[PDB]
Amino acid sequence: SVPEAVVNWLFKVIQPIYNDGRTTFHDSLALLDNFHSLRPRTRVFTHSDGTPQLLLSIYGTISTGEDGSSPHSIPVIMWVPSMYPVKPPFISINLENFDMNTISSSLPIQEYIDSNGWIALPILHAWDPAAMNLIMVVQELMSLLHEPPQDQA
Ligand SMILES: [Cl-]
Ligand SMILES: [Zn+2]
Ligand SMILES: [Zn+2]
Ligand SMILES: [Zn+2]
Ligand SMILES: [Zn+2]
Ligand SMILES: [Zn+2]
Ligand SMILES: [Zn+2]
Ligand SMILES: [Zn+2]
Ligand SMILES: [Zn+2]
Ligand SMILES: [Zn+2]
Repeated sequence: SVPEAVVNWLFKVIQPIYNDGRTTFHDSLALLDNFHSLRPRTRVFTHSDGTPQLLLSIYGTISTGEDGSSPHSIPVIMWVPSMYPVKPPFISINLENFDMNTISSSLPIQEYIDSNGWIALPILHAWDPAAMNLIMVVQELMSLLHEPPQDQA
């Protein structure tokens, strides 16, 4: 389980920041419970126009579906916007820790990444606030570390 001290800190830090604190709290905790390789922190986000904003961020690694001598995970940083779930999370690669020399360019990461390190996902282009959550975003991210199955005829 998520440690008690972290649960209570999460509730406290969310209240003053989030338009929908109940949803942000629940969904953040569900993400942490389902992905033990992720953990929370608060950080000042710098918006494009310069505006700073204190936000909850969830960071760690997600699975490549490989192990042994193969790369096992990719480091990521998610930011939960203050209007969540009306606005979806921002997702980035942790660039400083990205294993450029081992992770295969065969992973379609380059398809989805911008020059600033942000990841676009199809779920973000079909975002449905009432019916989606943070877990779904991470599950999709995991699926997009792989090229689709092809027509084999
Ligand atoms: Cl790889
Ligand atoms: Zn408690
Ligand atoms: Zn809500
Ligand atoms: Zn729940
Ligand atoms: Zn749980
Ligand atoms: Zn294996
Ligand atoms: Zn690989
Ligand atoms: Zn591709
Ligand atoms: Zn694959
Ligand atoms: Zn065909």
